[PDB]
Amino acid sequence: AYSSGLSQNSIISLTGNDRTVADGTFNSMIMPRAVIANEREHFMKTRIDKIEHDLNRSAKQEMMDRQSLAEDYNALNLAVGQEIKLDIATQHQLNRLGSAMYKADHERETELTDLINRIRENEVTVNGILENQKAITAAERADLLLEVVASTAKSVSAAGRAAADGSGVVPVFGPSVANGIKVGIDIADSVAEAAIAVKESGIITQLNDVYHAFQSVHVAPNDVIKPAAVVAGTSTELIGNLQAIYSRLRSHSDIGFKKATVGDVIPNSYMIKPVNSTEYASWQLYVIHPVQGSLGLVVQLMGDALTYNVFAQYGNTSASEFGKTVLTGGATNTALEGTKVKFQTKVTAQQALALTMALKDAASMLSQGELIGYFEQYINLALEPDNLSLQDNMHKYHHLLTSQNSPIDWNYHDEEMHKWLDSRKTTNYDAMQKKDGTVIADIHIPKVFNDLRNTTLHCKLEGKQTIAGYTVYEYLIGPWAHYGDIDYSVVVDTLNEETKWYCEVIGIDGHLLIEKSVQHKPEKILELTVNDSGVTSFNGRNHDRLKLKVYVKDSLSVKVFRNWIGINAPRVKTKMFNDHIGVKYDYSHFDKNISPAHLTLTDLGWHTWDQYNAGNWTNIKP
Amino acid sequence: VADGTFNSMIMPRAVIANEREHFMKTRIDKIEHDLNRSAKQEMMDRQSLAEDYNALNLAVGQEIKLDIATQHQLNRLGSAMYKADHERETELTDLINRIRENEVTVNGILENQKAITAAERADLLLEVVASTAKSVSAAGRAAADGSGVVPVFGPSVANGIKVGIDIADSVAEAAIAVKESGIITQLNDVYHAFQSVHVAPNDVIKPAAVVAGTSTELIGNLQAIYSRLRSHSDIGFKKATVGDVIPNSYMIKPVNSTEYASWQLYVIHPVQGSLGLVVQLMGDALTYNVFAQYGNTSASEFGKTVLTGGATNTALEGTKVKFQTKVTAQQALALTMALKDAASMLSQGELIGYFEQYINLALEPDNLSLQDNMHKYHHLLTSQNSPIDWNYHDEEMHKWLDSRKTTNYDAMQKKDGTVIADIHIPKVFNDLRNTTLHCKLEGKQTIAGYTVYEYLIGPWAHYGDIDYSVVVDTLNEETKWYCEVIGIDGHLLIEKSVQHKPEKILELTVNDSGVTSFNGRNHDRLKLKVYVKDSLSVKVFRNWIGINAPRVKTKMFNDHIGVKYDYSHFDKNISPAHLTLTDLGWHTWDQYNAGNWTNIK
Amino acid sequence: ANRATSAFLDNPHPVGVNYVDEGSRQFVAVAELLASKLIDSSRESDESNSDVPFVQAYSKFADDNPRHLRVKTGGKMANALTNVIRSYYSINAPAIVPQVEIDRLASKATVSGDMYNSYAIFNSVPIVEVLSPARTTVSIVGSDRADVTMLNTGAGAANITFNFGQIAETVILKGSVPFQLARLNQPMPAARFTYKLRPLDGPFIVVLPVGNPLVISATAATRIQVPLAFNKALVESGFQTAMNDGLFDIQNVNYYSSFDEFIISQYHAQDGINRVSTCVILGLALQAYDQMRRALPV
Amino acid sequence: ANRATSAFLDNPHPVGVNYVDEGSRQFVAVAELLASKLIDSSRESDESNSDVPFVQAYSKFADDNPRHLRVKTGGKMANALTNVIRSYYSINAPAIVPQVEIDRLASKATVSGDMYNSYAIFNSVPIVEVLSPARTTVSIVGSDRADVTMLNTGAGAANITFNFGQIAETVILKGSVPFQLARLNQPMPAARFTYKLRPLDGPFIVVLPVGNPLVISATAATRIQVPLAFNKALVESGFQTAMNDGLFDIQNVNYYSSFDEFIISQYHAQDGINRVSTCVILGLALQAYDQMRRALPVR
Repeated sequence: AYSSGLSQNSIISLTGNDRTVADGTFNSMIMPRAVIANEREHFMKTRIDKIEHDLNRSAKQEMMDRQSLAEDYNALNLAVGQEIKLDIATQHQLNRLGSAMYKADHERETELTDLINRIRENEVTVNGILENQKAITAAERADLLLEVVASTAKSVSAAGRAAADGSGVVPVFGPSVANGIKVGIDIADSVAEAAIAVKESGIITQLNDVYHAFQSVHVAPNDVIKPAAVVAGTSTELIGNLQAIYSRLRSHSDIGFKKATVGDVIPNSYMIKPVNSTEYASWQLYVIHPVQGSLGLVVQLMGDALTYNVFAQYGNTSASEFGKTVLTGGATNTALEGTKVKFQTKVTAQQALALTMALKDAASMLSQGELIGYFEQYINLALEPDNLSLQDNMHKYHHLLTSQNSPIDWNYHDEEMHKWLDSRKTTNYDAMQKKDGTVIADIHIPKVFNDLRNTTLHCKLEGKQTIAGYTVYEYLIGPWAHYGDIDYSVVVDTLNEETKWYCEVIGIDGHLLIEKSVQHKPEKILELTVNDSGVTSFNGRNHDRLKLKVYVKDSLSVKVFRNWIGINAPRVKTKMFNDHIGVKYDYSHFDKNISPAHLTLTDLGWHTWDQYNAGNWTNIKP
Repeated sequence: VADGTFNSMIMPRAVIANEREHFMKTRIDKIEHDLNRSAKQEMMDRQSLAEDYNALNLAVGQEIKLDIATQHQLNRLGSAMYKADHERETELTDLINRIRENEVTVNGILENQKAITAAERADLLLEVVASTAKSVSAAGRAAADGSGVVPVFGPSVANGIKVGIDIADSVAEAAIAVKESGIITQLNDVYHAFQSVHVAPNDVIKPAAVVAGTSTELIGNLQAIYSRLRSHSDIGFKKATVGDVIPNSYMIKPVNSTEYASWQLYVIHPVQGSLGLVVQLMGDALTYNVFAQYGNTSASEFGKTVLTGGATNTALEGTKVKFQTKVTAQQALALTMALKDAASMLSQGELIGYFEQYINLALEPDNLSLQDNMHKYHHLLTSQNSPIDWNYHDEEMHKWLDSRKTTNYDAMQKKDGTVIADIHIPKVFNDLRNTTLHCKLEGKQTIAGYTVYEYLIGPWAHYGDIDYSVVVDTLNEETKWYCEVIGIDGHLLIEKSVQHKPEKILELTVNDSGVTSFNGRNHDRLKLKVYVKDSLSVKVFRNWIGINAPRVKTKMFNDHIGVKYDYSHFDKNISPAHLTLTDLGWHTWDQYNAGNWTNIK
Repeated sequence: ANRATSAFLDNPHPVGVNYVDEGSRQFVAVAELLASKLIDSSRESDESNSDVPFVQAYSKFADDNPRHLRVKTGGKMANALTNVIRSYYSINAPAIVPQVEIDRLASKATVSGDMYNSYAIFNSVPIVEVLSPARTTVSIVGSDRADVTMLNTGAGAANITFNFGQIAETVILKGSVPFQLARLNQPMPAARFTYKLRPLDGPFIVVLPVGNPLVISATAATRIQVPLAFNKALVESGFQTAMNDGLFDIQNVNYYSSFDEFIISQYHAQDGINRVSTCVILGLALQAYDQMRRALPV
Repeated sequence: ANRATSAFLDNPHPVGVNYVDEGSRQFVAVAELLASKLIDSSRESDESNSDVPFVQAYSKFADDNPRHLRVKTGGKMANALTNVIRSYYSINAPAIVPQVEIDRLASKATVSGDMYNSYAIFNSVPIVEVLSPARTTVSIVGSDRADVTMLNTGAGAANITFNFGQIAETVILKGSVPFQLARLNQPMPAARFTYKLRPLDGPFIVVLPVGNPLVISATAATRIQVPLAFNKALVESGFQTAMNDGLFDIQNVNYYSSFDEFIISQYHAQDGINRVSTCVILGLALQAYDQMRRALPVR
């Protein structure tokens, strides 16, 4: 019952006017398939994700690295109320999901800054593309854009995105990280220290159920650039739309982690199909519960009609998994009787909603099989529809749902979902305190774990750039979704007995070069205080993010620890497109490097750019 | 009678046009590459390799510094390609040995049985010779595949490397150091469009034994085919060396394909080869054109056409879908000839499905008549009566690439300094077998606590002076490792004790024909075996005395038939734990007793 | 910006307004019919080796029997036909033929003066304006076939807007190399050699890539209502004869290479429909002039 | 090496395959004959005081008596001629006229269906390809008179190859300044202004001196068999009218500036011998269309 009124291109179907493909043709070979309903496809698609997860992250390595990680966390002298202990099984599990999930989100932001940096460098020609090629598809417009900026990962197709994907951005596979963990041990009303040690070794049944239904979604900038360019008068508006999308994505990532730590089971996304499907009488029903989201989607396909309902994921505490419907596209029946097939979505709620709007507006042109295949492929595989006109339509709806004039607003729903989550944390903690005691309850529902950005998390860094023997590890400080005081610590472990490792922090003007020599233990590097707008004053200038670079010799690993002084820091209001174009920062200097081999004693400290000549950002002008 | 459901279930599927079918493949190749070669391991071992290369005494202008980003990226690509190619040659030499052992039974099979298919004949031959691999199907080849033979994946190698470092008007030492750490945007684009192909000897035996009637003919055909493959691989590495962005294959399909009027265009651009293929499918008619990848002075990528099969319109308008071929130009041409001949009795789906599957997944069609014709055409294209004169095209590709290297460097030397150009376009990375490279040997044979690492010396596509050296890393502080070089007359045993440092073993000279004189006898290849207790890594290094050693002409069928070299002696081993001082030297087989190649007796 | 125009469409002089009544149109039609019979009689006279058929035709045309010593100009009909051609061209040419003379000559044959009962296709291509950005050179050459040469010296591709007027029915553009053309705010299509356009659609944008020059050949076709006796081949010959004979030598008048250019240029002007109506009558007069002069050279 | 081609010679669309039998050829010839008589009858009636000649002519053509307050369309013969013209131009155009109706109309007059009685000369110059070296630039402009502008920016003289195909009979080359031209493996003659060539002789090599650009004007003559009633002036006029009237508006068809270009393009494609036969019948149909529509104009 929603009339967007957005202009949509006409879609030409592969099936034709008969609305059914001819047997043994080229069209029938290139038609979309149903990857969820077919067991052979779904059983497989689980196997590849498991192989991808175990290849990049090994359970044996993660078990071994537990002891060293605990020692590093202990050496971070946190307060008595904010201490994180990894000898507790529940805390260790939450750290594993948090560290993996944060690393993928951190890598995405690093690429976004580079793409923004590249766009600003070629601002003159990017403007020419936007105005001149007004009448063109989003994919074609983007393909021109990434070609002219001379940026890495030029390919925009799904195969190209998969090929040029880092090891850290692989989505986390929930069931893999929940393997071999003891669950459900009983102490039988014993408070002795030996019994308490046993109780901390295991986890509760709920946490195992939460882990088996978890799957992270991380969105690449090259996919994000398509909905931004559908309406882009200038390059600045292109940049603003990039920030609006990713700020919303980061907000949803924090909510997803909070769902694991609250103390309740996450519902599973599933599809209902008839027991014995009859030709020309079949119906499909899809219920999507995005773990990284504040809203859900229910899509029903009955014949040639498509109906959807967007429902709140908070407040459904009365014998139902669905809250109030915030947006109605028709009538959806969730009481349909049929077989129950579960799946994990690889797209966010806005993306799935964007496609179902386009599918509804193109239901008459497309066939029933095309609607099923295009929807299932996108939801389960993150594969964009092959129909170029349909794909361009979906990115127009993606822009509308993200822009300020969206039919549904997200700041209101994200705020409520936060309120619902921490209220449930108190209720679950209070109930468990009464039933079994405070000592056991603290073991199973830690207070320190609040959000992806609130919690004190560590992020390993991989380095591939070597400057005269010094490996370079880059960590992007910020942006932040909270205000308060934050600390950053750098841990360096090398093969040599004595080490000489340096750090460098790049701001808008000038950079700060420091030297430390303590290894195998955390070293505190930088302090920040960020205000209500998420902006920090660094050496007299307003910044949103900073660049951190570590230079080492014969390094094996470098880890960065972040923590807030106060537990559960408040959240800044989520940024939008209007406030992103209101103020303009510069990140061009983040690519500047230094050579520690040629560093002298006098170059250390905080030096502005004008103290150096053109190039040679390591040695000082005499 | 049948309902017709099973026929549609076994029909070939389009693996390029289907976007679901392209995503799935790309993931598996990426997973396969990462499992066997890890980015973390290669990056961490960079320092160890750099010290190994420097410790080899190389004159100025002929030494490589992996401290340079471009030099390091070129080396890992070179080492991966060389290792896969080298492993195939050892497999081929073993297969030739088994055939020569049972020449009587092989001759009977080649003569008596001729009505069976090529696959059936190969299976009978493999069973008789008792080869290690006895499966000719696609699944069997995939199952019996070593770690090193996995094709290299382009984007995986180029992932996470700094691109576009800007220093302005600075000659300072620190600015030079930061400049060397990055890589140019051109090399990143080349690596994103690079995929390697290394064919197995089991796949080659079907073309080799489809018309052969004698064991000598079968062996000669096998050698002739692999001579072409190695030359094509050498061209592939040189293409990334020069400062040019390589073209990559694509398929053009209609924007809104119609049910009854649909056309497909395939443009294959084999990175390992001097020629390309253009195939058009309109209706039931297939038209192909073989063009030359060299030349291309104009904006169009295609050069002059060297073989015609119809009229192909490369200016068609439609969607462009990009892919990397897993087959050589000869294999692609072999199939497109058979499909053209059998276009009448095959449907549209079979024509597209069979073509796409072979190009993208190296899958032979299930049709028996199609397979037999394909291998008959494959033999013709690699024989002396081929419609394509290969030696002319590979030679012309070499001259074109060297010319491009000179003009690309000279163009840069004007735009920036000599030092900037050198670090971006090295002159020491000309050709795969010309360059100095290393081979990370693996060993699964242990004789009395000594792990055996085998290495194939040659064959040589260049002439001059060559040097070979070993680097041995062992957990023990003091060890004694031996190197044995096996020829026809006898073997040569040397003993060393130095560790964690390259050590030259063999000084060899090879003439124009590509044949060396090892202790008074002409040899075309030698076997090097290294024995070490509790070894962790053994690497063999090769280098030519002069930079860019001149080429040796590729050998055809008659060249291989004329000269016959025995390879049976490569099988025997020695036991270093039972060695004696008097047994350490160059000795011949008539000195040793029967069966004990360790003690002189 | 820089604007370019076709040479023949610039400054059309006003046409005469005198001999446009029903009687005058009858006189022009009668002259065409009688002159055609005269040229047919001359051919028959030569074939039969007798001057009798020509004498009968000349007497009807000239209202006097031909005489050997005289020069056979054509009589009063030739003089009247010559003066109306002068008056039709320009408004400054005086009308010296009395209306009583026109009516008398109109009664020699019974024909309808309907000048709008048929049609003729004219091939002059109207290019009202070509607007080009800076650092681009555009030259227009030709009237029957307009070749437009464009050279781009700027950094990027340029957008050249073509305006073919609202009068032409169809226009066909063929380029030396493939190019892309589209209307205002339509998506540009792929490069294509030949385009067929209806000028009423609106201004057309041509994207000009940087490099070798692009030449576009323009051919048009427009429909003008004419009498059924109209013959384009005869009119073109008559136009050259009248121009060569000094019938169009009036001050403040514009000259054209062909009658096709004259009628089309007079049609892309103020009061174009009324101007064309007079031009059609002039064409029929020139058709009679061509036939009568070839039979009776002077 | 760059290639240059004539604009009108590209991608000739397939022509219709229906209405090409002997019975259909008679109908077109009858329509042309009856259309001409309609024009002469209208002129005769206009010059007289009676409408009887036009009444008889229109009644024969349209099968109904003319009437005041009626549009005077042309009747069934006009409809058949219009739809037949659409079918000939494109293979995608429908064939809706019954064969019985065509046979009935062909019985109105007695004429032979000979489409090969005589010949006509078509003046479009086919330049299939011009092959030039890398330093030079070549631009081909024109269809009836082809002007090729040749510029040599290199150090030395260049050699450019002209290929006029094998269909045309004679080609006359005239240059702005005297130039040199000779066949393959033949000595170059002295520089002269004009050359006469037989396109079957082979590709022609022209020496391009370094300096001012050289422009070569080419005119060619081709002979195509046509019926004796063929009139080029009427065919060309009818070609423009049908294009204006939208009879050639159909999907995936190339457009041509004149009938000369249309017939030469189909002649140079594969199965050109078979295609020109249909084009000639369409040419005679366009001749009838011009006479019939000029006699009876409609909106």
